[PDB]
Amino acid sequence: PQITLWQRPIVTIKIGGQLKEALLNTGADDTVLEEVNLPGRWKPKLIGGIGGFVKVRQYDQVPIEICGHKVIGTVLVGPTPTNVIGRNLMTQIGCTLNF
Amino acid sequence: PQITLWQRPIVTIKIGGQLKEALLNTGADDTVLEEVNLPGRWKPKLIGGIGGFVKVRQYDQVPIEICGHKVIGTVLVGPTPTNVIGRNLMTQIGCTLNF
Amino acid sequence: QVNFLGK
Repeated sequence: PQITLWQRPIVTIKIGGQLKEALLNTGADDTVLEEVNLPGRWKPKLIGGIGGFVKVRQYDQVPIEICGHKVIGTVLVGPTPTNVIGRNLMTQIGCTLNF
Repeated sequence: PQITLWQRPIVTIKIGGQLKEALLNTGADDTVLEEVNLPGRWKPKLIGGIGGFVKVRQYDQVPIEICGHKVIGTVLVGPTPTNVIGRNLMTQIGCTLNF
Repeated sequence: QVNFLGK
């Protein structure tokens, strides 16, 4: 786990053989990570839309471990001010908002 | 409630005598709402930081009801692509991430 | 912070 929100909900992830940190972001539809070298197929994707668009590489069905939970989901790889775990992967780990 | 994340976590809020909808956004430090007239004191605040800054009005200790929970917190008022409930108010309502 | 994605 239960994570309070007094601080930014940053968690450890394992992806592409690397240990990283990322923000659990319920405001983000998608997961965007930088500085990861993923194997297998990708396609370009345009995201954002403020000031222009940002182009990222979309990798589907990527195995990823998020705070101990091994799941699978789409990961967008490209520049991002902060590594972000979006709703697409929070659903996979069974993460809910509770109050 | 327990809110799953397959869809955007949009909730009803009551603010400044108006009913509105806003996104529960654990990636946002602050709460930003558009098209609300709040009474009482404010100061300008610069937020964002990509492409420049956005100036908003900071109102402190604003009463707000979020999905039935009457709380108090800082509300930033300014045009925002989407109304956002940030961590500052999610803490007030006792909202946690759980998995 | 103001973190997002839509997209």
